[PDB]
Parts: sequence; structure tokens; C-alpha cells
Amino acid sequence: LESNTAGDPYTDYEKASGSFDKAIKTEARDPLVAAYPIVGVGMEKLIISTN
Amino acid sequence: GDTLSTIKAQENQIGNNLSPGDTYPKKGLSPLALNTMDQFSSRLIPINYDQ
Repeated sequence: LESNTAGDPYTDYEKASGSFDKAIKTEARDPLVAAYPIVGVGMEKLIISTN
Repeated sequence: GDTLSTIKAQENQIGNNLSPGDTYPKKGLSPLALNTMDQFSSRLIPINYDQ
């Protein structure tokens, strides 16, 4: 009763078929695992310039 | 180890064409100057006293 079971931009057929972007991991091909990025930032150093 | 700046090229520094094996500016010309930091090429790239 849902065209997008996982709630992501890709329908159940596009996911199961692999007809979406080719850089999406293969676990996100089944309709119950969301194709979904988890992006975070990390600081490596901080530099101060006295005015 | 300190990244002073990361600068995306502005209108002054964009190359229109670049074919395989070519170079911008073409071979026989001089290098292009990357001397501005902001979006409209109105601010220069500064460094500290220690740098």
C-alpha cells in the first residue's frame, strides 16, 4: 500500500531493481533499508590570528 | 599542517574549455593568478604574522 516503503526518495521497484544511483550501497537495495546519508564534520586543528 | 584557505575559483579564474591533454591557460601562455578569496573577487587572501 506504499510506493516508497522505507520513506526515501526511491520507490520499492527502483530500490529492488537497482535502477537508482550506482553509488548507493547494495544493502539499500532492499525496500526496508533506507538509502540515506549520515554526514558529519570533524575538526582537526584551530588557528588563531590576533587582531 | 595548517590550511590557510580553501578557495573555489571565481569568474576571473574559470577556464572555459579544457580538452584532454590540454592545459588552461594554454601552453605558451603564462599561469593565471589566484589572488582573491570571496565570491566577487573583491577580497585578497591574508596570512598571519607567524605565517
